[PDB]
Amino acid sequence: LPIDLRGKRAFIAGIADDNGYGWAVAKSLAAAGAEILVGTWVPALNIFETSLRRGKFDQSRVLPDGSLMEIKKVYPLDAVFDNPEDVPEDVKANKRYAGSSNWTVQEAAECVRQDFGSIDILVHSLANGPEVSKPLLETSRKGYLAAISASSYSFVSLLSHFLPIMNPGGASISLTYIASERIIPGYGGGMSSAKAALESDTRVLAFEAGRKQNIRVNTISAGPLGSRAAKAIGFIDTMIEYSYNNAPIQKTLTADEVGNAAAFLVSPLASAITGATIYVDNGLNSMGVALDSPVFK
Amino acid sequence: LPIDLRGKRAFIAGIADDNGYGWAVAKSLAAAGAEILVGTWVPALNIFETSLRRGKFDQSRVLPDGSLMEIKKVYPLDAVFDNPEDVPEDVKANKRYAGSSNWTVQEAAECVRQDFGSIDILVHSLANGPEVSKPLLETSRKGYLAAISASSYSFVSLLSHFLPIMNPGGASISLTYIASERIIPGYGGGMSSAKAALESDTRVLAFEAGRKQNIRVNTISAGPLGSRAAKAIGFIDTMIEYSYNNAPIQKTLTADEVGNAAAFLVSPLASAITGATIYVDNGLNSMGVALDSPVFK
Amino acid sequence: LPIDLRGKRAFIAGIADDNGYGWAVAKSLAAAGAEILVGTWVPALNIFETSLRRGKFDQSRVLPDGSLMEIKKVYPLDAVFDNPEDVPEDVKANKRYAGSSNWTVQEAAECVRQDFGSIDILVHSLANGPEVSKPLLETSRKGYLAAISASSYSFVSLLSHFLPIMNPGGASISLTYIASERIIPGYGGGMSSAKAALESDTRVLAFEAGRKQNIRVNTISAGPLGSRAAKAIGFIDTMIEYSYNNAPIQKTLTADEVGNAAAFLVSPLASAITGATIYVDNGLNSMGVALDSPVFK
Amino acid sequence: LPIDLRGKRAFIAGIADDNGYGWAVAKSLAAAGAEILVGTWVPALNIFETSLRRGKFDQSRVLPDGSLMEIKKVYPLDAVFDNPEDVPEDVKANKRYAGSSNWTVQEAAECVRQDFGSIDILVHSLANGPEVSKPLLETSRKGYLAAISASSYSFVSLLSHFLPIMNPGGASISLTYIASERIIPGYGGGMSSAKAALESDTRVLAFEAGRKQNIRVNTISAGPLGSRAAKAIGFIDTMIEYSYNNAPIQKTLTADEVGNAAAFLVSPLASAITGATIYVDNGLNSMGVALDSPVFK
Ligand SMILES: NC(=O)c1ccc[n+]([C@@H]2O[C@H](COP(=O)([O-])OP(=O)(O)OC[C@H]3O[C@@H](n4cnc5c(N)ncnc54)[C@H](O)[C@@H]3O)[C@@H](O)[C@H]2O)c1
Ligand SMILES: NC(=O)c1ccc[n+]([C@@H]2O[C@H](COP(=O)([O-])OP(=O)(O)OC[C@H]3O[C@@H](n4cnc5c(N)ncnc54)[C@H](O)[C@@H]3O)[C@@H](O)[C@H]2O)c1
Ligand SMILES: NC(=O)c1ccc[n+]([C@@H]2O[C@H](COP(=O)([O-])OP(=O)(O)OC[C@H]3O[C@@H](n4cnc5c(N)ncnc54)[C@H](O)[C@@H]3O)[C@@H](O)[C@H]2O)c1
Ligand SMILES: NC(=O)c1ccc[n+]([C@@H]2O[C@H](COP(=O)([O-])OP(=O)(O)OC[C@H]3O[C@@H](n4cnc5c(N)ncnc54)[C@H](O)[C@@H]3O)[C@@H](O)[C@H]2O)c1
Repeated sequence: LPIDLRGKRAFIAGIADDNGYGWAVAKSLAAAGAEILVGTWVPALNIFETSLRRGKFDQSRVLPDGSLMEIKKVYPLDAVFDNPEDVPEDVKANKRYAGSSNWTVQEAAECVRQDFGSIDILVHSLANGPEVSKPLLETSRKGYLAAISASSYSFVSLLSHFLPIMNPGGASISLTYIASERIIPGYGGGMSSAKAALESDTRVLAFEAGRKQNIRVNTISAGPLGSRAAKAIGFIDTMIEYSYNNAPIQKTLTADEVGNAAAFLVSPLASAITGATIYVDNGLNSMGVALDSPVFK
Repeated sequence: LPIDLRGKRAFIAGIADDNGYGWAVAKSLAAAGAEILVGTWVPALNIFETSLRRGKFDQSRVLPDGSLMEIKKVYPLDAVFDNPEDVPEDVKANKRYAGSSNWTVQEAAECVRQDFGSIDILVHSLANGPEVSKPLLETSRKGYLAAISASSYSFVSLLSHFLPIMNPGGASISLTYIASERIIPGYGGGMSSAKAALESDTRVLAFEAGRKQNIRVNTISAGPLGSRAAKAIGFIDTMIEYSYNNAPIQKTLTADEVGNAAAFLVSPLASAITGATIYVDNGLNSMGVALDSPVFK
Repeated sequence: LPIDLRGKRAFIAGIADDNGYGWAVAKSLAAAGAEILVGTWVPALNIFETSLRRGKFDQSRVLPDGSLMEIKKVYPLDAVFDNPEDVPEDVKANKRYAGSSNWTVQEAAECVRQDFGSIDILVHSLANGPEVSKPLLETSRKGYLAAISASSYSFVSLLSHFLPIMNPGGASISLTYIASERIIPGYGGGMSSAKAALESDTRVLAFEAGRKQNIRVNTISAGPLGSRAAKAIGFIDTMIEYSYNNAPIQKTLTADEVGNAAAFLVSPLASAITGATIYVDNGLNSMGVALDSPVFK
Repeated sequence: LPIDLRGKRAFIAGIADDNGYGWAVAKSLAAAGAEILVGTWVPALNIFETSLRRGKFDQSRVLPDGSLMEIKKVYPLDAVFDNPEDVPEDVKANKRYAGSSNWTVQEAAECVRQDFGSIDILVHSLANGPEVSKPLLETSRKGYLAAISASSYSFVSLLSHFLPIMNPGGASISLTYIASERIIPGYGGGMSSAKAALESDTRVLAFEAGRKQNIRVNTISAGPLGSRAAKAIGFIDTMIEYSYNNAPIQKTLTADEVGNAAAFLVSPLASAITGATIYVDNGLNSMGVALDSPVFK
C-alpha cells in the first residue's frame, strides 16, 4: 500500500531553504516518486541555488531509501505579482528582480507549460506579513492587505493560472494555522485574517475546481515546526513549548510529519477528500484548557 | 426586563437607505432608547439626506411605540480611506467627494469626538465588492483586495479609531454571512473571503479590545433579508426562496429580527457574550441537506 | 424594547435550590413577566418547598423592580422515568418517592395540562452523572448510560411529552457545556458525551418541532457559575479561576448573565433563532491558548 | 513511501460480511501488511464463517497485488456486553449465543491477549439502533439508549479493555456520520445522538489514551457507501444520489476510499494526527446549499 506518485509532477511554491514546511513537503513527494519543480521567491533565489550547488542541503536531501532528492527545476517567483504590467518600476529596478525573469505568476505558469507541458500537484507554502508582530488594533491597512495578498490571494492566483495545465484527478494543498479559528495572541498583522481567508477559499475552490476540472483542494492546519529551544524566547519557540506541554500527545512536531500528511492528501488514495482542513498538530486544537495553567497544580 | 439603551450613544456605519440591515439595527437601537449617529457612504449622502428631509422614509421610521426614529446626526464616511493622505487626487476631485469633508475614518472619528465626546456602541454594516458576481477562479487580485478592504479591514479601522472614545462596557457588532464557512455558489469576488476574515477578526478584536478597554465584540451571521419574489431571479431572491423552503422553521427573515438580535447583543444584558458568531437565519445553517432536493420526493 | 413575556407560561425542569442556572433562568423569565411553573427532583422536593415557605430564598427572589418572584406551582419530577410502568419497585418504595405522586414525565405533563392547559416555554436545566469524577477510560457502561439518560434523553422526553400542550411560536432552552466539543479533563463519567448528544439533539429537534409546531429550540453553552474561591480546590472552583484568568474579557460569570440570555432566547424578539448553540462564557471558547501558561511570562 | 503495517496486528470490531466499512478497512490494512483479527457479532458468526469457508467472499478478498486477504482469526463478539455477569438469562439461552463463548468485551480481549499477546491497531466499525427509522420525537428511552450503548459506549469499552494490550505508538479508528453535527432527516432513533457522543469521546480518549499509553485516537466521518440505485428508495440509496448530485466533486464513494484513509490514519505516517474528525465524503460536508434545489435552475 504505497503512496504512489511515480509519473506525477509537482510544482511547489514557497521554497527558500531546507528549514520550512515547503522543503518538508517536497521531500515526502519526492520519496513517493514525484518529479519536483520549485518556485523560489526571487530575493532568495541566489542563495538558494548557490547553497544547493555547493552541497549545503545534502544532509537535508536524504530520503528514506538513502537516496538524495532531486529538484528537477527551480523557477523564480514572486506571488504578489500576477503579470508583468503589475510590477512597479520600483521593484523591477531592484538588483534582485533585475537579475532574473518570468517571475510573475502568469509568466512562471507559462514557463512550466512550455517546459513540461503539465503538472499534477500544486503545493502552496508561502506566507508573508510585514506587520506580523503588531496586534490587529495596531495593524495598518497596507500591512493588513499585504498579508492577505501574499498569504491568501497568492493561492487563488497560483491555482487559477496553473489549472489549465493540471491533469484531472490532480490536487493541491496549502498550509494553514489555527489562528484563523481561535485567538492566538502574537500572530498579528492580519496573518490570522489571511489564514481565515485561505481556509474559506479552500472550500470554495474545492467546489470550483472540483466541478471544473476534477481537482481536489485541501489545506493542512499545522502546529509549530521543530524541537524545543534551550530558552524559548520569540513566538515560534514559545508555541513549540506550549504545544509540547499541552497537546493530547506529548511530543514535538517534525517536518516529516507534515510532509507525509501532504503526500497522502495529494495522492490518489485520498480520492474522496476535498475542501478539507486537516489538523497536523498533535491534537492541540482539540484541547479545551491548558494543562500547564497554574490553577491546575 | 427591558433592553435598556437610554443614555447610550451609537455610531452606525453603513446606512444609505431604509432597505438594509443597517437601518434595521438603527431602528431597534432607537426603540431601546439609544441616541443615533449615522455614517453614510459619501456617494450616497445627498440622496439619503434629501429623502430623509422630504419625509420619504417616514413609514420606515416607525418604532413600536408609534413614535418616529430620530437620527441625531449624519456623518459622511468612506471606510476604505483611513486618513486624508490616503486619498487619491483621483477620488478627491470627484463631484461627490468634492461636495463634502471629514469623511476619512480618522476624520469622522475626530468629529464625533468633537461633537459628542463619546459613544457606547459601534455598528458595522458596510460591505462592498466590485467583482461579487465572479467565481473565485475569475476574481482579480485588485477585486479580491477591494472586497477585503471595504468589507473586513474597514471594521478593524473603525474600531481602532473609535476605541479611544468608547466608554468601557460598550460594544460593537458587525454583520456576516455563512459563505465564510460553507460553500455558497454565487457569493463571489472574494466576498466569502472577506466574511471569513471579518469573523476571525471578531474573535481577535474581542480579545484585544476586551482586555484593553472592556469592550465586547460580536458578529451576526444573518440570512437573506426580505419576502419572496414573484419570480426569483438574482442571487438574493433565490436565497430567500431557498431558505424559506429549507430552514428548520418555514418563514421569511425580517429586518426586525436582525435588528432585535443586535440590540440585545450590544446591551448590558449580554455582558457575558463576546467573540461570538450568532446565527440569525431561521436555523438554516444547521441543516445537513436541502429538503427540496428532488431526490427526496 | 422590552423582552416581554407577560401572558406567557414557563415550565422549568431542574430547580432544587436558588444556587443553579435553573433558578437564574426562572428569575429572568419572571422579571420579563412570565408565569412560573417548576419541576423539582422528587428527592429534593421537601427541603425545597420547606425553605421556600420559611422565606429562606427571599433574598434570592428579588427581581430588578424590587418585587419578589412568585413560583405559581412546584411539581415533583423525576426525569429519568417516562411513565409509571417504568418505575422499579425499588424506587417506588423509597420514602421520598413514596411521599409524592405524578412525578413521571408523562404524569407531570398531564398534570400541567389539567392545571393550566398550556405552556409557552420549556426550560431544561437538569443533569446528573453518577461517575462524573472518573475518566472515560474508567467509566462503566451503567454510569455512562445514566448520565446520558438523565442529562440528554430527559430533554427529548420532556419536549416530546410537553409539545402537544405548547402554543405555537413558543420555545425551549437547555444548558450545555464546552466539554462536548473540546477536551476538558475532569468533566468525566460520560457527562461530556451527554452534552454532545444534547447539542446534536437540539439541532434535530429544532427541525422536528419547528416544522411540526413552530417551536424554537436552542441551547446555551455556559461557563462556570460564581465568584472565585479563596482557595480553589475542586473542578468548578478551579474552572472559575481558569476562566477569569484566561477569558477575552476578565471577569466572573453571574447567574443573571445566563438567565438574561435565556430570557431573550425564549422571547419573540429571537424569532429567527433556532437549533443554535449560544456561548455565554465571557468568550473563553474562542481562545486558542491559556494566557497564564508559564511559557508566556 | 509506503504505508507500511508489516509486523503490526489489527483487531477489527464489526465485520459480518463483505459489504460494509469494516470489510473495507480490513482489506486496506491487509494490503498494507497488517495481520488481521476480526470481531464478529455473535448472531452473524455462523453465516459469516460459513461463507468464508465456501469461498463466497473470494472476489471481495482480492487485494491490489492480486493476492487474497487472510483473516488470521475470527472472534465472536457482542459489544453491548462488557462481562459475563452482564448477560441476561434471556440472551445467554438463545440458540446463537448458546453456540459460542467468550463473546463479552472482557472475554474477547482476554482471548486475544492469550492468543497473540498484543495488538497495534483497533478498528471500531459497529453501530446498531433499534429505532433508527423513527424521528427523535418518537424515539423511546430504551431505543435511544440502545443506540448509544451499541454505537458509542461500545467504543469506550473496547478501547478500555484492549488498551493494556496495545503497543505504544499504536492507534484506533472509528466511523462516524455528519448527522452528529448537522440535521439529516431520516437518521433517527438516537443514532445522530450516538454519533455525536462517539465524536466527542474520540477527542477525550485521544487525551486519555495519548497521555496514558501514547495511542492515537481518530474518527472518519464517511459519506454513503456504494453506487447509485436504479430507483433510489430508502435512506441510504437516497443519500447516495443526493451526494452524487451535490458534492463538490461529482462521484460516488467506494469502500476503498474509506479503507485507504483509515490505513493511512492508523499508520506511523500519521504520527501527528489525533482527536481528529476526518471527512471522507467527497467534500459534501463543506457545501452550504444543494445544487439540485429547484430554486436554482
Ligand atoms: N503557525 C503556523 O503553523 C504557520 C504560520 C504561518 C504560515 N505557516 C505556513 O508555513 C509555510 C511557510 O514556510 P515556513 O513557515 O516553514 O518558512 P518560511 O518563512 O520560509 O515560509 C514562507 C515562504 O514563502 C516565501 N515567500 C514569502 N513571500 C513571498 C512572495 N511574495 N512570493 C513568493 N514566495 C514568498 C518565502 O521565501 C518562504 O519560502 C507556508 O505554507 C505557510 O503558509 C504556518
Ligand atoms: N448574505 C448575507 O446575509 C450578506 C451578504 C453581504 C453583506 N451582508 C451585510 O449586510 C450589510 C449591508 O447592508 P445591506 O446588505 O442590507 O445593504 P447595502 O448594500 O446598502 O449594504 C452595504 C452598505 O455599505 C455601504 N458602503 C459600501 N461601500 C462603502 C464604503 N467604501 N464606505 C462606506 N460605506 C460603504 C453602502 O452605502 C451600504 O449602506 C452589511 O452589514 C453587510 O455586512 C450580509
Ligand atoms: N460546565 C458547565 O457549565 C455545566 C456542567 C454541567 C451541567 N450544566 C447545566 O447546569 C444545570 C444544572 O444546574 P446547576 O449545575 O446550576 O445545579 P444542579 O446540580 O442543581 O443542577 C442539576 C439539577 O438537575 C436536577 N436533577 C438531577 N437529577 C435529576 C433527575 N433524575 N430528575 C430531575 N431533576 C434532576 C437537580 O435536582 C438540579 O436541580 C443544567 O442545565 C445543566 O445542564 C453546566
Ligand atoms: N451515514 C453513515 O455514513 C453511517 C451511518 C451509520 C454507521 N456508519 C458506520 O458504518 C459502520 C457499520 O458498517 P456498515 O454500515 O457498512 O454495515 P453494517 O450494518 O453491517 O455495520 C454494523 C456492524 O456492526 C455489527 N454489530 C451490530 N450490533 C452489534 C453488537 N451489539 N455487537 C457487535 N457487533 C454489532 C454488525 O454485525 C455489522 O458488522 C460502522 O463503523 C458505523 O459506525 C456510517
